[PDB]
Amino acid sequence: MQLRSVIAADHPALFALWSRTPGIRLRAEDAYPFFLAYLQRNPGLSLLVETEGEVIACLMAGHDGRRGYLQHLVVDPGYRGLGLARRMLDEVLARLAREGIGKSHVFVLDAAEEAQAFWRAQSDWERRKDIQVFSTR
Amino acid sequence: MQLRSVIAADHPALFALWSRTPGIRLRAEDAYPFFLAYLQRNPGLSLLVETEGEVIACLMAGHDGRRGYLQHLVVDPGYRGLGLARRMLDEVLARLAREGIGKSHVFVLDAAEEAQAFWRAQSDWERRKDIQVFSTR
Ligand SMILES: CC(=O)SCCNC(=O)CCNC(=O)[C@H](O)C(C)(C)COP(=O)(O)OP(=O)(O)OC[C@H]1O[C@@H](n2cnc3c(N)ncnc32)[C@H](O)[C@@H]1OP(=O)(O)O
Ligand SMILES: CC(=O)SCCNC(=O)CCNC(=O)[C@H](O)C(C)(C)COP(=O)(O)OP(=O)(O)OC[C@H]1O[C@@H](n2cnc3c(N)ncnc32)[C@H](O)[C@@H]1OP(=O)(O)O
Repeated sequence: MQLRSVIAADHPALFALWSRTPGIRLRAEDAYPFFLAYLQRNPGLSLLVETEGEVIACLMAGHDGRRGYLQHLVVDPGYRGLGLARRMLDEVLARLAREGIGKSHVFVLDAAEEAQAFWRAQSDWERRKDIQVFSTR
Repeated sequence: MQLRSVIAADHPALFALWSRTPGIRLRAEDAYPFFLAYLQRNPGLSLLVETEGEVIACLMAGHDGRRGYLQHLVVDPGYRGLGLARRMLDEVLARLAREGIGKSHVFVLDAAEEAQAFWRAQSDWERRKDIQVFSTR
């Protein structure tokens, strides 16, 4: 079970993982050119776990020079409950802290009941009830 | 009324503007080293307006390779209602779009009644009622 940085050549394996994971919504930004630019901008910040040449978990992460933003946290069903998500999260947050990023955010759809439950259970995170988000249309 | 890119040398003027503007909360990340690293990561994406050698308006912006994030939108009280915030917004969004960033976010405190009113009035933005935000503690 090798934890390592995601690189551009991982795109087919990660896109396949995302595609087969209920609860992960694929969008335009998940396609190769966006992935390539993301990794060039955020090198070493996104992580995956592989075993026997297969990718079994991932966490995409990056920052804007002020805050961290994490996306597409996945552990394959066969490898859940082993602490892999927590392992990736601890490592991403450490790397972000090295780069001067002391606060990070995740966005979770209200309709994603299982994801909400996961994030409410992480004691190092808090659901924000003090802010509104406005986004471009 | 000259609109231009913010550079590192603008820190004293911008910090002074932020400091004298009710509704702008100053934090650690507003100090010079964070500002310097932010501008290196996001060159030309933050803007200011100056007239007669004085900075009268600003908008800080950046991105993580996936989404845009804007903050510290300010127009000096003597120059409000002249479209300066809209001018900066249009230009930042255009520059973000050139960089492949098609969706941007702002976080606005629930208690910030005037800022909420401003953002609700921008027809190119929408208040999100479909997501929860979790942040590191
Ligand atoms: C990425 C976003 O911003 S939202 C999208 C989140 N991802 C998904 O919804 C994809 C589908 N789900 C998954 O891939 C997995 O269920 C994950 C990644 C959420 C969790 O994977 P796991 O292997 O359970 O995580 P891990 O074992 O590291 O969990 C850390 C702790 O969180 C807690 N936890 C995990 N899942 C849940 C849950 N659904 N509800 C409450 N608490 C949970 C557990 O206490 C766990 O400790 P453990 O190791 O003793 O079980
Ligand atoms: C940065 C964030 O994410 S939140 C923090 C926002 N910033 C602040 O609260 C700092 C204090 N406030 C300010 O500096 C200013 O009042 C600003 C920047 C919010 C607005 O400055 P203004 O000079 O009004 O900007 P501008 O004229 O470009 O406003 C655009 C339009 O928004 C609307 N608008 C502006 N302020 C408000 C308001 N308080 N309520 C409702 N609508 C408004 C108007 O329709 C205005 O039309 P106009 O372009 O014809 O003038």
